[PDB]
Amino acid sequence: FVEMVDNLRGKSGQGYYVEMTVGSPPQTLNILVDTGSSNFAVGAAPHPFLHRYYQRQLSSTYRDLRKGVYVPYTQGKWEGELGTDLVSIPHGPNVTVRANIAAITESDKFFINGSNWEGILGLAYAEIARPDDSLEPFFDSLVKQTHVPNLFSLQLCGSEVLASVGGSMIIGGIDHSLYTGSLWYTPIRREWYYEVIIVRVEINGQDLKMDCKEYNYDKSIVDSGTTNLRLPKKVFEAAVKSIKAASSTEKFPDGFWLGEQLVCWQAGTTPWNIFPVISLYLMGEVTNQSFRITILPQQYLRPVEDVATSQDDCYKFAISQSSTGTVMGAVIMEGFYVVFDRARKRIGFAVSACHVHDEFRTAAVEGPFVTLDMEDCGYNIPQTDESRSHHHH
Ligand SMILES: C[C@]12CCCO[C@@H]1[C@]1(COC(N)=N1)c1cc(-c3cccnc3F)ccc1O2
Ligand code: NI
Repeated sequence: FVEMVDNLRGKSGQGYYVEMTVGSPPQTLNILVDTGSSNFAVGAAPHPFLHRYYQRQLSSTYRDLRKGVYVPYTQGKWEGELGTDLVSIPHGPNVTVRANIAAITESDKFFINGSNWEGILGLAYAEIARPDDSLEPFFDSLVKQTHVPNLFSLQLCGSEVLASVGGSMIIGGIDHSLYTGSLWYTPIRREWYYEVIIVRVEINGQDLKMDCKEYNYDKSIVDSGTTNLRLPKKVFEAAVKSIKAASSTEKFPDGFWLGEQLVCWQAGTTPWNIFPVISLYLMGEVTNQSFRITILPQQYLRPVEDVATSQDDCYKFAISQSSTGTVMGAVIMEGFYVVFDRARKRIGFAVSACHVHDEFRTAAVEGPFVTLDMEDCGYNIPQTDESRSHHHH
């Protein structure tokens, strides 16, 4: 999969994107790679943050579906018109498919100034597609229309402009050059988000000792479309307390722990060793087994270059509170080669050949850990009448 290696780009904290083409003749757009959503949607009208957009009128193969779509979220929305057109990934498989495309005609706090992407590729399942689960997601169409295996894998690699990032999205396979050591699999609990189960959390080798359901309240997901490691309120509080205690030689402002303020050291003198490793134990394929993924401060402290002090190394704390469960975002994924094995309903982790580390510690993937009579760590989201009333024909 040499032709697919190094096909992702982006700016730190602003998402990873892949080049895609839409229409006939092909119109190139940069598309956010998002395992936390399920729509393929592209800017299709002028916007202050867009240099270019999908021009449906220029495409001989465009078909209007005569249906609108409206997608609200916390402090924003995108909306537009549904259609289909021919889509390819220039640095991906040598195939062209007819996919659903949402042509974004209006948005609020969707596009990001300077992110260099013009659309979003939702790689998650139909259950969370808008307007409903009958709108076939891109990857489903790709698999159904081509001989491409039902699997993709992601290797995300972490003064006036933000830092450039790179990575690989390998579609239809696993590239052995992108990882070292063992590849460990956790089950996809349910096909909507890429939902997984965390059975144990340690901070510098010390167990948080919480009821494991707390780790997955109200879900845990693997999400390339979220920058941070996001943790449920109670878990976040325990983690922050433990990390503060380890790094206690340094007294940072409250703003730092909230992700609202940078902390700096003189260039090259960052005391990495005062910050603890964080281990998340994920449910194994075998009932009473787990494996752990371990990340370093190099992953959860994000570099941000400061104009006012360019001779310092400055960092943002990239673990944040969630009210919608654990989110294993770019902070987690940058440690690892992550295999989204849809065919076998499982997610694989191995140490990334590109992860940032030092001479003392490394991001790790280790197992098995067996637990006699393992508890159920999964949370069952209370069923609303809304959800219950839906028929699924
Ligand atoms: C809010 C939605 C539209 C509705 C569905 O969720 C989308 C979301 C939020 O979380 C994920 N997984 N994708 C999303 C993430 C980013 C982003 C921003 C910064 C860095 N990386 C990114 F992916 C930008 C836009 C965006 O749009
Ligand atoms: Ni019915």
